[PDB]
Amino acid sequence: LALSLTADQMVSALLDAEPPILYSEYDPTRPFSEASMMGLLTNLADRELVHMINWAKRVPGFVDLTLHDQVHLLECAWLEILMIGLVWRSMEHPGKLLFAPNLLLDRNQGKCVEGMVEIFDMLLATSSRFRMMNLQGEEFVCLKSIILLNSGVYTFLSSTLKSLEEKDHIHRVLDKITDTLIHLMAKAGLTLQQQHQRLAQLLLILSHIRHMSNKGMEHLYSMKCKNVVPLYDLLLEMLDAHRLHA
Amino acid sequence: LALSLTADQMVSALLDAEPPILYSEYDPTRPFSEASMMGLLTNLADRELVHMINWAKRVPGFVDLTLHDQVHLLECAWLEILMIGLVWRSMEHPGKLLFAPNLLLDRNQGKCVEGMVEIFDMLLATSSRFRMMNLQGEEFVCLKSIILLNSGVYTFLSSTLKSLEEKDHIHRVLDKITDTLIHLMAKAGLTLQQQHQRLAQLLLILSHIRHMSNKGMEHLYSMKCKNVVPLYDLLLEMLDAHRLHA
Ligand SMILES: CC/C(=C(\c1ccc(O)cc1)c1ccc(OCCN(C)C)cc1)c1ccccc1
Ligand SMILES: CC/C(=C(\c1ccc(O)cc1)c1ccc(OCCN(C)C)cc1)c1ccccc1
Repeated sequence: LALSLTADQMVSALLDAEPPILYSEYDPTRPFSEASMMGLLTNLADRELVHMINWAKRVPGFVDLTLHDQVHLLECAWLEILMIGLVWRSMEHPGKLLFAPNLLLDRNQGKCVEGMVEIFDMLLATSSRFRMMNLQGEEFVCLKSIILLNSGVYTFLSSTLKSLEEKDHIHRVLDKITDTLIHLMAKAGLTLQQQHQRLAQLLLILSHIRHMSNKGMEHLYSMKCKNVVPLYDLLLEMLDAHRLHA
Repeated sequence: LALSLTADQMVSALLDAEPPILYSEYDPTRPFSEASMMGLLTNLADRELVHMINWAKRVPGFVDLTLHDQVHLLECAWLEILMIGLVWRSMEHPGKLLFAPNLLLDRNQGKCVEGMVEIFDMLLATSSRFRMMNLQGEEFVCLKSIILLNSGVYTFLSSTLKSLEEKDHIHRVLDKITDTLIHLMAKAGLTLQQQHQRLAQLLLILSHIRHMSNKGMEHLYSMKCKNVVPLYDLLLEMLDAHRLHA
């Protein structure tokens, strides 16, 4: 039961579920000018998605939900989740975005990546904010978890009895993550006021991540494929797994 | 000095700055089928904007900022501010959106308003959430203020000394509003844990309001005018006021 976990149990659970940092797929020995930035990012995102699924399934309370709800939450939050991870790893690289350990781009270079005319600078600003706030890994994982659960909680299908139970559960887990964040801050020696203030500062950044995701999706949709299986179905295929590999 | 205000002083200040509820402009005696929903909403929004300016100038700390920064914050947050007001007044009208006291539309009716294919339902969901949470007016005004100050704090021009001072001031005011929200909750008899949890629940709703604003702007831009003075300049004209009427 995810609702019985203690703060320390929540943090350890989340830290343990952290996905790996992937590398971009390209010939390091071959010219950089040849590669396509969007092709590289698209390929990176596609590989990260599989791992994101694995991660989501390990976020306490997520698997307690229905398959359809798990799919909806991920379809809503996937890009925000990729972006917050990106901002996090770019924290110690002022002026640059570490898309991957072998793919670090600066402002000027960004000016040439399609669909990033506005968001590159927004992402840098967010990374800078995390740096000023001295965001901790324990805090980062709670935030990423909040995004996954909060993403599409208010865009759910209907109001069936099961749907009401689902929403309630999500809000209870979210409440548990808030408690965890406060605990982490209390442990760090922050005063009560400093605790409330930091919690708020952190949650307000999530509105900026949503903004960046919306702007990114606007571009991705403006170059949408044709007869390509919908994200929903791909997520479903990956989420709707059997236990034959148990 | 807005930074010296007490919680009770902050709330009274915000409540006092509340803008009036405007009416839609149309012949109540004439057929409804004749009017254009987007024309009505556009005309309503335009009139609300002037009053929003007046309101912003009365949000503690806002006028301490530069004119250019005041304009940037409003250009980023204006639609979120209109939307949160809309959700707030539709709170006691399940299944309907009270665009104005003389303009209440239900789901089915929304299905016919351009640009609202997705956001109508999202707005209803938000109103429903506020209802379940039993959101208070004192809380609502703090939230609207947070939107105004948080909106474009991370999309500011450069990093000049003045810009760094500006950002710091905004974050200090935001911190003061957080304290105010916690105070309001403590006064309502909520426990410390219930306080942190509610603060988080309220701030997470702001990410959904940002989402709705982005979707709305997507449509508005898809029907953008030509030789029409940019929003920035209109906001500037309204904000850059003289004191000859003092
Ligand atoms: C911010 C970089 C980025 C992507 C990205 C972000 C973080 C990360 O870890 C990896 C990639 C990005 C780019 C493309 C993309 O494609 C997904 C859609 N495919 C399935 C067609 C996803 C993310 C992007 C998104 C929208 C527009 C421009 C760039
Ligand atoms: C949600 C209703 C709405 C508007 C609205 C919201 C709250 C409120 O109090 C009043 C209106 C809306 C519609 C049009 C609009 O136009 C502004 C641009 N003009 C200057 C060209 C602004 C808001 C809207 C926005 C985008 C798409 C579809 C509808």
